[PDB]
Amino acid sequence: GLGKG
Amino acid sequence: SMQEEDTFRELRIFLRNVTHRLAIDKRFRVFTKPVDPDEVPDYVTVIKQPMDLSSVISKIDLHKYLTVKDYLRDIDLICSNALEYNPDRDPGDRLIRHRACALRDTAYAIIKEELDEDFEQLCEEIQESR
Repeated sequence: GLGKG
Repeated sequence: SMQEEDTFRELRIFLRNVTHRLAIDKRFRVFTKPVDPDEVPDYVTVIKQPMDLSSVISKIDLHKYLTVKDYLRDIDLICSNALEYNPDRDPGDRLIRHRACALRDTAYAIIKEELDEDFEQLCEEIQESR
């Protein structure tokens, strides 16, 4: 997914 | 009645204890605070009802949970949010999903061993009378 950076 | 308020106070004590035990588990660190909206701005777009263990404590203290069922709806939400936001096969996503399912399973297992079914039943009956 977009991830948590 | 004051007896019913005593019941709900016992429920809050029980729920804080369960939540604390989840919160101190190293595996569940990622669920202890809200996803930071400044560092992960896409999160609030995707996940319509963010939930985390700190928010659960706040809700307990606000008397938002009158049953363990309603509490478990929020634990379920922590889990389902993680599965939705992190759905891919890469190891980072798989790890958070596994932790989320472990959080859910742990909460349910503690409740199975430690919640008296008649206590929960009483809570549900007071709630339904209001």
